[PDB]
Amino acid sequence: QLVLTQSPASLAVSLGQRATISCRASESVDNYGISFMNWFQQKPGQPPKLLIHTASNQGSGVPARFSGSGSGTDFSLNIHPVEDDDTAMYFCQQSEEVPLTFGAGTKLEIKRTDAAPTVSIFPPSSEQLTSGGASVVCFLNNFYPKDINVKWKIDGSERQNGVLNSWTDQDSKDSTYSMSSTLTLTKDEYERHNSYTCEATHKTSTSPIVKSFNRNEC
Amino acid sequence: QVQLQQSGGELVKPGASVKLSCKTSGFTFSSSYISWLKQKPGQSLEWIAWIYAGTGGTEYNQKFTGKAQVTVDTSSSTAYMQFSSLTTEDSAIYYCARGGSSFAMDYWGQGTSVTVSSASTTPPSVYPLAPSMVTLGCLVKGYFPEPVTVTWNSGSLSSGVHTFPAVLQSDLYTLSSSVTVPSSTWPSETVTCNVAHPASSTKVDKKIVPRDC
Amino acid sequence: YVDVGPDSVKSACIEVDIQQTFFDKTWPRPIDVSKADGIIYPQGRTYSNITITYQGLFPYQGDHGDMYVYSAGHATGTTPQKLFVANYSQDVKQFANGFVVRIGAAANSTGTVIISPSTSATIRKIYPAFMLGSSVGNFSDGKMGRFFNHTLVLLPDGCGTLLRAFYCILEPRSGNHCPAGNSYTSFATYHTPATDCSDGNYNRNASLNSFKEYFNLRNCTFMYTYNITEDEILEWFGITQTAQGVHLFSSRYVDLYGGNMFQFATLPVYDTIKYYSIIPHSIRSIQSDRKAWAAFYVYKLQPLTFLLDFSVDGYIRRAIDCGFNDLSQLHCSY
Ligand SMILES: *[C@@H]1O[C@H](CO)[C@@H](O[C@@H]2O[C@H](CO)[C@@H](O[C@@H]3O[C@H](CO[C@H]4O[C@H](CO[C@H]5O[C@H](CO)[C@@H](O)[C@H](O)[C@@H]5O)[C@@H](O)[C@H](O[C@H]5O[C@H](CO)[C@@H](O)[C@H](O)[C@@H]5O)[C@@H]4O)[C@@H](O)[C@H](O[C@H]4O[C@H](CO)[C@@H](O)[C@H](O)[C@@H]4O[C@H]4O[C@H](CO)[C@@H](O)[C@H](O)[C@@H]4O)[C@@H]3O)[C@H](O)[C@H]2NC(C)=O)[C@H](O)[C@H]1NC(C)=O
Ligand SMILES: *[C@@H]1O[C@H](CO)[C@@H](O[C@@H]2O[C@H](CO)[C@@H](O[C@@H]3O[C@H](CO)[C@@H](O)[C@H](O)[C@@H]3O)[C@H](O)[C@H]2NC(C)=O)[C@H](O)[C@H]1NC(C)=O
Ligand SMILES: *[C@@H]1O[C@H](CO)[C@@H](O[C@@H]2O[C@H](CO)[C@@H](O[C@@H]3O[C@H](CO)[C@@H](O)[C@H](O)[C@@H]3O)[C@H](O)[C@H]2NC(C)=O)[C@H](O)[C@H]1NC(C)=O
Ligand SMILES: *[C@@H]1O[C@H](CO)[C@@H](O[C@@H]2O[C@H](CO)[C@@H](O[C@@H]3O[C@H](CO)[C@@H](O)[C@H](O)[C@@H]3O)[C@H](O)[C@H]2NC(C)=O)[C@H](O)[C@H]1NC(C)=O
Ligand SMILES: Nc1nc(=O)c2c([nH]1)NCC(CNc1ccc(C(=O)N[C@@H](CCC(=O)O)C(=O)O)cc1)=N2
Ligand SMILES: *[C@@H]1O[C@H](CO)[C@@H](O[C@@H]2O[C@H](CO)[C@@H](O)[C@H](O)[C@H]2NC(C)=O)[C@H](O)[C@H]1NC(C)=O
Ligand SMILES: *[C@@H]1O[C@H](CO)[C@@H](O[C@@H]2O[C@H](CO)[C@@H](O)[C@H](O)[C@H]2NC(C)=O)[C@H](O)[C@H]1NC(C)=O
Ligand SMILES: *[C@@H]1O[C@H](CO)[C@@H](O)[C@H](O)[C@H]1NC(C)=O
Ligand SMILES: *[C@@H]1O[C@H](CO)[C@@H](O)[C@H](O)[C@H]1NC(C)=O
Repeated sequence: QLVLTQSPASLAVSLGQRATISCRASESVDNYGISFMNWFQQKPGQPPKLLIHTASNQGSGVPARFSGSGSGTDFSLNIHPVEDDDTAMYFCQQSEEVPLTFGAGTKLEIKRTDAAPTVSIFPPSSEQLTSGGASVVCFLNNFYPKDINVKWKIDGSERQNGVLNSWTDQDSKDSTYSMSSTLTLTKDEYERHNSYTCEATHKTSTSPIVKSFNRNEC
Repeated sequence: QVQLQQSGGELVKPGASVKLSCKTSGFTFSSSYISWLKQKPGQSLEWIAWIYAGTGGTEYNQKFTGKAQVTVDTSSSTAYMQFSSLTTEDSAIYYCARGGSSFAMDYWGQGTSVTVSSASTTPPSVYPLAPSMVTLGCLVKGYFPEPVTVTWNSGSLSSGVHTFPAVLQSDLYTLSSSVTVPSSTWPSETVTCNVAHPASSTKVDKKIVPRDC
Repeated sequence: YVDVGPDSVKSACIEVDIQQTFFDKTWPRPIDVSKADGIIYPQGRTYSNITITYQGLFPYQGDHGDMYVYSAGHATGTTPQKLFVANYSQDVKQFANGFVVRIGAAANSTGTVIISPSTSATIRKIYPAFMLGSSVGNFSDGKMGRFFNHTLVLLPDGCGTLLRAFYCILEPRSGNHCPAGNSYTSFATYHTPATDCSDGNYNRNASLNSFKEYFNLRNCTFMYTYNITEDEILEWFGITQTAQGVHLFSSRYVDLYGGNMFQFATLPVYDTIKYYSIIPHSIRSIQSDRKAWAAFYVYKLQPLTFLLDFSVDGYIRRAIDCGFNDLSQLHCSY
């Protein structure tokens, strides 16, 4: 019932600069200056980790670059100097009223120089072809920024159906993103075309970054 | 060290019940709060309930009243949550954390994955992806439920690995995994994809061999 | 059962500091029945300008009773902090035949603020709160004072402008400092004058809300409200129980200036009340606005023979506890 609205939904910061996330409670969390407001960090595939409790007290072992402030309805989490491992989700969370509620979260991304994707295309394996299907897989690895668009072409014509895309979260060391795209056909339709092409548009180049194979050519 | 060890993931049909456990170590159980929380992929966390281990006193999110019951066994420092009348909306990761009331949750379990579905368990098909560095791949297709675990060369090859989040289409998951290795390393030496699917009690090792033409 | 409002939504209880020694004062106010202290008026028939012998429930002459005091809570300047109370919640007493209560006797005179014994202030009347029931025991951490099953709670509210009486199950809550939670010392009620007691806006549920922070109210058979006119006049309050239920007595309606007690409510409580305790209350004021609150005195009732002297107006203005000594026995025989 007590609602916490975080700002902003996401933000990108360079190494060493300040990140500022704010949380606003619908009603007052403070009790004459002491506010049961907590902050958490969550990295992918991991449980949350406590950063700050009671608005401004640091959790045990939490680096000093994470700091919390605020009272009443308004709180903020400051990260400075930001480090590359700080790419994560950050949640505020109040412990004053039942039910305990979290904010919807802020995604913090690290800014780095631009990096063009490394693109690899793979024809269907013979193992899969013996089972009657045929998946073509494109990997687009270690690029920045995250915005990328991938089109599949089959004999020059675009193909949208049968496409499954997956994105990693920002890497905690090199600050890049990766993407995987799988185009699945039946075996019969696969052998009725020759040219299979994975095309990526990304800010690191004017022309799309293609990758192709011909079913005949190995 | 402080440890919250949660029980293994479960797949259950709608209407069934599950009992999750959380075996704790390394701190005084009898004087701490234990909370249980729910998190769907891509979403924030939802607090379900807490229990004060010293008294057995509980506080529930009224959204979950009638479906969740938290208990403790103080002799083994273990917290439990019984979930009943499960719906597909109950599919999520469930955490136990030490904390509750005004105490911030400072230690967390690793999470227990609960899938509520009528779909049948399906083992993955594992397909090798073969084409200076060279990128190799592993396509893990057509399995249910999550998770599968993917390693390369029994975990000894971990740098340059990108394992991508599974994508669900028509009640079957597909994921892929790429590994990039120096070209002097493959195919002169072995690169193998190791795929475990615990829900179907399946482990697949797929050696990546160069294509024949 | 009755709807008594929402449960508290607070994640925890207010921390409670128990310092009995600040509340152990000798402010003696013993029963003097020659001034009709502690007399419940005989029920069923009135008397006028006559002296009679009567068997009923009376306090004994010279009884000191038990004294109870409420105090301002901890505060640092403009910030209230822990509550500050005596150990009353752990001191469960036997109900027996009931009791009468002297309320507000010291009001208008100069007194101490308790928490700050050197700070003095004009004493103001405060109403007592009671917990009564037929089954008691201990909280999980071993502290005494837990009432099981249906429990009668008499709880003033609205900055002394109403009295609440309810009969519910008291489910101890589990948050920090709550009776089934971490670091429980004592339950208590409180109110915050700055936000609860400005003019024209008395919070009629401040005390109840603070009670609901320690206990969930469950399966409540009734919750009655009685409005109180605000003044500094001393009054007497009484409570007995018969097969017809629990009877509440007051001097306020019929004998406001003379103190005779008359029944104003009968509560549908038919389990035998065997135990009671005094619910501590702490006033969450800032330092510079602490008040002194008058002590209240409780005296047990017992079946005794009294000579009762009724004035022409119909009121008892003098009595004699006949069993006090041999001379009092013969006085009662005129
Ligand atoms: C501060 O402290 C005070 C305590 O000192 C707290 O006071 C408590 O406040 C709560 C509100 O939060 C009150 O709860 C409400 O109680 C009323 C009581 O109303 C009486 O009349 C009801 C309707 O009356 C007519 O219609 C019925 C037929 O339906 C007739 O029989 C009557 O004769 C009238 O003609 C009546 O239904 C009620 O009966 C209750 O008691 C009997 C005997 O125990 C039971 O059989 C009943 O089941 C019931 O318990 C009562 O006598 C209720 O009406 C309220 O319920 C309505 O609102 C709810 C809110 O959603 C809803 O869930 C209910 O279903 C119900 O809604 C329906 O009825 C409405 C009214 O007719 C319609 O408008 C509506 O559209 C819908 O159809 C609610 O339970 C407590 O009574 C009150 N306690 C005391 C002692 O005063 C206060 O909360 C504190 N403040 C804070 C901020 O904490
Ligand atoms: C209240 O009750 C009292 C009795 O407890 C009444 O008081 C007294 O009643 C006696 C009855 O004998 C009155 O005695 C009378 O005295 C006069 C004057 O000497 C005499 O002429 C009569 O023959 C009779 O003896 C007496 O007046 C009366 N008062 C006192 C002080 O003794 C009383 O009347 C009742 N009513 C009241 C007080 O309003
Ligand atoms: C809660 O606080 C009260 C207030 O101090 C404690 O009450 C006191 O307890 C002592 C010991 O039981 C009493 O002493 C006894 O007095 C009688 C005479 O009245 C004497 O005969 C006994 O031998 C004994 O000395 C003391 O009178 C009493 N005071 C009052 C005002 O009740 C109580 O013990 C505390 N309880 C808890 C659980 O903390
Ligand atoms: C604290 O001080 C207040 C203010 O003086 C006291 O209130 C006053 O109490 C007296 C005696 O109870 C009241 O006098 C009575 O007035 C009625 C009015 O008709 C009269 O019939 C009686 O014979 C008697 O003279 C007075 O009205 C009252 N004043 C107010 C404003 O309420 C109060 O008693 C004091 N409290 C203590 C504990 O001493
Ligand atoms: N907050 C507060 N509430 C009070 O009720 C209160 C207070 N502060 N401060 C002082 C005080 C004083 N109350 C009382 C009660 C009775 C006697 C009394 O009976 N006097 C004694 C005199 C004792 C002596 O000096 O020998 C007597 O019995 O004669 C005195 C003060 N009462
Ligand atoms: C009266 O209250 C007692 C104490 O709260 C109740 O006894 C408890 O009941 C619960 C519910 O099954 C048990 O889990 C506890 O172990 C019981 N405690 C004891 C000491 O027996 C009792 O049920 C209540 N009686 C009625 C008639 O409501
Ligand atoms: C409050 O009263 C309700 C009944 O109105 C109690 O709920 C019942 O409990 C019994 C067990 O004694 C169950 O068999 C029933 O199914 C419950 N419902 C009804 C409608 O009877 C409840 O236990 C009481 N609360 C407490 C704390 O005693
Ligand atoms: C409650 O505690 C008191 C004091 O510790 C003890 O004397 C009493 O026996 C206890 N009551 C029960 C029912 O255990
Ligand atoms: C009690 O007093 C309040 C405050 O003025 C009033 O609204 C309410 O109607 C009164 N109730 C009774 C029964 O007199």
